[PDB]
Amino acid sequence: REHWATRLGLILAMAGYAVDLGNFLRFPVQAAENGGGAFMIPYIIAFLLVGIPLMWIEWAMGRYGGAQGHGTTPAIFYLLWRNRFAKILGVFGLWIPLVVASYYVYIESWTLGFAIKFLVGLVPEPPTDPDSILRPFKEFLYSYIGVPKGDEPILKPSLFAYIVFLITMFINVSILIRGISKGIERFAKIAMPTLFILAVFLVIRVFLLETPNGTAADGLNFLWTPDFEKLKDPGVWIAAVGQIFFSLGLGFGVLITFASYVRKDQDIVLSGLTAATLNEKASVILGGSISIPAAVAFFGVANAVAIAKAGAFNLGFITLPAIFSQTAGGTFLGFLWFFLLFFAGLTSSIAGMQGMIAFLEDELKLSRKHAVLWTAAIVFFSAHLVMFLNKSLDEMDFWATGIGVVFFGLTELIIFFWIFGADKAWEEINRGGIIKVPRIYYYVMRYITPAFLAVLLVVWAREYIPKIMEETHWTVWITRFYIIGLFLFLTFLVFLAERRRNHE
Ligand SMILES: CN(C)CCCN1c2ccccc2CCc2ccc(Cl)cc21
Ligand code: NA
Ligand code: NA
Repeated sequence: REHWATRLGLILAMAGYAVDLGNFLRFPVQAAENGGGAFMIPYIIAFLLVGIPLMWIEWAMGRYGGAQGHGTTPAIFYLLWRNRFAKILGVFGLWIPLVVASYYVYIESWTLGFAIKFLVGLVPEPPTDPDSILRPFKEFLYSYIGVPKGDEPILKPSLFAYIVFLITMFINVSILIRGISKGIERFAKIAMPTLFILAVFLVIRVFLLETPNGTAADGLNFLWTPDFEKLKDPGVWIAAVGQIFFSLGLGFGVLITFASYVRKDQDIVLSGLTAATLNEKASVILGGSISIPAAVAFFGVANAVAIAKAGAFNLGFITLPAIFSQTAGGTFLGFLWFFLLFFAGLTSSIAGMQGMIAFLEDELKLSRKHAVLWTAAIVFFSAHLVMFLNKSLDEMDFWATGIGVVFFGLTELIIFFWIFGADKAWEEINRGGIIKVPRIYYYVMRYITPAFLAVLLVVWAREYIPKIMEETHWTVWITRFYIIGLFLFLTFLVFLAERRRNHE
């Protein structure tokens, strides 16, 4: 089996995964909408009671199975719980990231496209007035995505977008085909620094942004000024518990699969705690000092509310480009911004797509090459649904993430800590650890953590399930029909896996 070459490269791959566009975009938005500085209170809390424990747990389940030559949750869940239902419940941890990758790699391509489009100077140039600057970059984005001009639920992306996508894929395979050490880790050693460099440089430039409407200081102020009145709202406490899940990226089986390339007795307690610290430092410091300040700097603090309600997506592909088109030589900032996001995704997309490669390697005994190419073929195929069918993207994200984090996460907990046994698990977590997990985390892992996930499951099931189930168009069934067909397919490979093992 393959293994990590360096302790650093491990943390950098892990942090490479965890570090998102979400750090630079989703995280700052969630803050401003839910108390600003006050959002840190429920955020830090859920970071200790939920994010930190589960992190160790996925890491633990990973190494526990990874020693036994099994990186995927179909196998691992069978080892923690030797049941027929455990393999099935484990299929999700192979189904969840595959579905997400069916659109993430595509979204990742946009950045590369936009980066190229911004580098060569092929960008809209306005014209004064806010809508008279945003609309050119609002339409620029729609041409790339291929947003429908008719009632039809049919996207028609530009030929260039498609080409960049293939290129983007080709980039992913290029790193993936070189294994864990000479590929992901080797790249994580290059990407993570390159990422930090761009972040700071942007942050610096952003702080030097002065417009008639305001300054960057006004953005940091608005963002970090704590409105505690919103902490009374349960919705803030929920949006917090989820945001951490999203930022750390738990409940996708990726941490598990990654931690399955960790040797049997190498530390996972501190290693994970470090990668987790890197991601969150990146969010609050870097990410929360580029977008929101630059937005507030240009559109005043008056629109700082309206900007936040405009969704993170707009801020990154419409608002921030349109802002850069006005600054001194900002066509290069556009290139720097997008290329920053490109890597942020590229360090993650290679990570998530490894879970499938590992499955074919471990269970179906495929070479790394074949496991890589076939996985690329599956993701490339599915992506056409997201590329061409409208709102297919959102449907995939809704199910794979919305459910996949809340359901599979609480599944990882009960299987490893309640079924496999708390004590046997607690030792499996602390084992090899340079430091030891505090004794109090035993109660958090066993009672407090699943208490939160449980409350989270209930609130989610009431609010989000009746919405997508009726009010939506009929083409959502096509997306549903497809993603269901994937789970049924992975059920068949899991079946083929166990039938190949009884023979030998
Ligand atoms: C930067 N990260 C948060 C790591 C996850 C990125 N990501 C993702 C992003 C948004 C929502 C769900 C998921 C699911 C995990 C997963 C799995 C494979 C890939 Cl190719 C990306 C991917
Ligand atoms: Na993150
Ligand atoms: Na990343």
